[PDB]
Amino acid sequence: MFDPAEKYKMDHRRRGIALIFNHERFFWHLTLPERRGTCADRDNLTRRFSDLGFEVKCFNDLKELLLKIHEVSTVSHADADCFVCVFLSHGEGNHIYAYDAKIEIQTLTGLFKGDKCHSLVGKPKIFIIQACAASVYTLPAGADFLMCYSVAEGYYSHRETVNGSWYIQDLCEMLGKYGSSLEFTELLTLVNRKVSQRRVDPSAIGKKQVPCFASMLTKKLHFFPKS
Amino acid sequence: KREMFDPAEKYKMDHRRRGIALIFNHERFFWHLTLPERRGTCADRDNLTRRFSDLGFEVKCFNDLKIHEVSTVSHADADCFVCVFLSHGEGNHIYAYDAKIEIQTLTGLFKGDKCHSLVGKPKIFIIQACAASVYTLPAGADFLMCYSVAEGYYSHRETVNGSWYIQDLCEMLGKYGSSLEFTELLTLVNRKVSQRRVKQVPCFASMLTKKLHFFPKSN
Amino acid sequence: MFDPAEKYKMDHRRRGIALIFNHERFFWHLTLPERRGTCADRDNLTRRFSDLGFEVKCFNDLKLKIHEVSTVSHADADCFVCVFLSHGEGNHIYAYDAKIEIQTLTGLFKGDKCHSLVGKPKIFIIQACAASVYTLPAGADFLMCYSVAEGYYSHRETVNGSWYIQDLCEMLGKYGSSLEFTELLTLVNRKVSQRRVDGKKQVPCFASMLTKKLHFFPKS
Amino acid sequence: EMFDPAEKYKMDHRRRGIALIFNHERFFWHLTLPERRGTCADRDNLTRRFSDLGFEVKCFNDLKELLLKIHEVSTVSHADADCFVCVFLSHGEGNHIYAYDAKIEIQTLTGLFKGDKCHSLVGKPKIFIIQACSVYTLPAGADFLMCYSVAEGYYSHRETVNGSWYIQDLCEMLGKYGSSLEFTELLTLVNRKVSQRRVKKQVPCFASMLTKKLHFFPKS
Ligand SMILES: [Zn+2]
Ligand SMILES: [Zn+2]
Ligand SMILES: [Zn+2]
Ligand SMILES: [Zn+2]
Repeated sequence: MFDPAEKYKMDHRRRGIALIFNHERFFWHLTLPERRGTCADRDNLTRRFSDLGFEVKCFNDLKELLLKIHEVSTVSHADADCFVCVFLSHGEGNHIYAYDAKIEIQTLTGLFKGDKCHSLVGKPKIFIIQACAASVYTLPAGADFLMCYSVAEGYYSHRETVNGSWYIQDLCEMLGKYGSSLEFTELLTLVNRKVSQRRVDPSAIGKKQVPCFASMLTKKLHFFPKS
Repeated sequence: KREMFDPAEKYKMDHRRRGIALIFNHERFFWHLTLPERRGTCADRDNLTRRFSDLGFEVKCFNDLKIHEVSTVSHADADCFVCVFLSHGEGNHIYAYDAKIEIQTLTGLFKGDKCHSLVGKPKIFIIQACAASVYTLPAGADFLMCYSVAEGYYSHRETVNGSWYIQDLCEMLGKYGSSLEFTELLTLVNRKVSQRRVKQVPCFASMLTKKLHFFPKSN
Repeated sequence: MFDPAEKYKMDHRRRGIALIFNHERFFWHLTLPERRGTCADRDNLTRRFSDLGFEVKCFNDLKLKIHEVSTVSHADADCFVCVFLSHGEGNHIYAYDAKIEIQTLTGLFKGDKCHSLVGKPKIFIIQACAASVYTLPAGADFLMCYSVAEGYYSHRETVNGSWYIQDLCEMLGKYGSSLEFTELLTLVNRKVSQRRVDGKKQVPCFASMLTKKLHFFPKS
Repeated sequence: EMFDPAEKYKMDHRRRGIALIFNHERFFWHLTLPERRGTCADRDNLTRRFSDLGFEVKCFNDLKELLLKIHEVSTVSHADADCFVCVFLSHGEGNHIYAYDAKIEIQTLTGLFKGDKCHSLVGKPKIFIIQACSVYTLPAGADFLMCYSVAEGYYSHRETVNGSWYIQDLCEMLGKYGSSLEFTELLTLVNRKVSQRRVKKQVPCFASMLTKKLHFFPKS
């Protein structure tokens, strides 16, 4: 009967797809601090999710543009544990850039809701979002969903340095150190502390960046080593 | 530099008191009402009170038909702050609007900038979901926002025995209240309510920095 | 398939029996600091397990009800808990008798002999003072919690009690339902050794032959 | 908080420490080849898993003089090292002299690294993994972990080409959950795996005198 510490089954053939999405659609102009900085985020996330047993796919949204997104949402995951989708964005941006991102996040999360994605029903769906038609909010829907945000609704966000961004650097450091050792919600709480304590001051306030994860998960999530 | 980063740091629960578990039942602009819902909301309030009193809380509940002293009085002797927001399932467009305004102004009082005593201390707001800043999203560090319903999902109607989300919250708080870290506790409420599709999907938004454990006190 | 954090089931009707056994045989002219020095351990430990949902049965050797403990059905019970209590300064007969009493208690509840407790954790909390004079015995799902290891120097009971039982009960109130039981004993191992008031440090031990993790989540 | 509830041993020191593999090859006359290498597959399996954890593996036998590089192990500074790991290996079917010699070899190894004798490892966990075949199974010491292949009342495995089930599954757990789980939780998995791999059931044991939790997070 009822178990106070039930975990999602991690004994499926593969761990699944860690989709990485860097929002570059309507951004101009760009600089090498941010360019290689976003690269540093993407390169760092890839190696960390590859370590946890994920099949990493990343596509830029400037480039069949939706067909590369269909095959991911359309292909079966019955052999997989979970789905991870990382959304990367630029700190600075025009009003349109930030608008398209909110539309992309909305349509991207909607594809993996139980009504459309049969294979991932009862399986955790983690969307890691870098925050930057009247339904304009940072809140989507779905059961067994994990929404990870770099910034809480009204807070200040990092500018992307050459080495990357505050939220991503810290996420990868914790994923590298405790990725298979901790339940993922405890893991994100460490990212919550590390980023908020890292209130450092380059046009400072100084305002602190407060991350937030919205959890609709039903069980404990653990990325125990596979194979 | 005596003891560095700890992967499992918990909020200090060795303060004189555990704190105040404020209960708030939104009744301001609701008409008309029925005994299924009336004694049902009572069942929620009566059930939460006994469960938080078990965990060592000083419970205060006030109807909004009749707040500073709670947000203004010092909590330097306390572990944390809990605020439960109760609402009626059915409601006019104004009723649901006032609730969103109350939640906004209530959470804003305990943000670090105003509440000095609760800085570095967990603030848990359990919300029963029912001027352009109209959203279910407030702000603050070390904040725990517990929602009965995710943004677009269906919510229970309040039976005589109470509501789905609250009944399950109290059952888990009675069984594992001092035994589990509170986020693991809420995940059990997330499963129990969603499986009880007789779907309502709960969601907790966590801005906490440490592990939260309501270990028994007074020793 | 590979059960990584597999725990013993804790959903059965009753949690089980807390069996407190105080060694009161061949201890001639026992002092009062040990007399209801021990009471404060018995009445402290009979509270903490009862707070965990155990049925506490206290009986002394000073006074056939022993076969009535093993004979009962545990098919609806989670675990067996038997805490063994004794006084510090005793003659060699008191020391010898205790060893044989742990043989019969421990050998009585070996899965092959007691079939109702098979697969169900048996925690023996020992307070220590044939050609088989040894500290360790055998058994699957067995947990042997020793007050102090070999090469040991034992505490003297005062008007609360013994540091091991003192801090053991203390951990059961603070982390009994919240932590895995082996993690709880690790805290006792640190607490009792650090509570080295006056000149050595008492090093306690627990022997684990457990197959699964152990958590005392409140029943029902 | 003052009360350290999930306190772990520090794992931030320069080097993790030494993995000391000791294979008992004395007074084992006419050893069969299935035991010969055999044991190699255990030594070359365990020398990989600890080295994968950041340990420096030193393999030396008693067959070789073997007693004088032994003082060179305890004498080294551990002030920059996290732990001491010493895995003790032996073959199954041996004469009474082979059984007697092993017991005394565990005395000197265990007594050599008692905190009072080795001061550089004080407060730092000492994990002794024993493979078994003052004559007793248990010794003393703080921050000491005695991992036994099988408890008393035991029936030991016979080494084949791969090796011994305990070392087989021990290494297996170190690859799957070595860096991911607390070390006592890892042994609990070994305790279940080896007993269930009963192709009676071999019941292994670990004695814990540890004050803190133990996790092998990858260094730096
Ligand atoms: Zn876990
Ligand atoms: Zn805890
Ligand atoms: Zn536990
Ligand atoms: Zn750990």
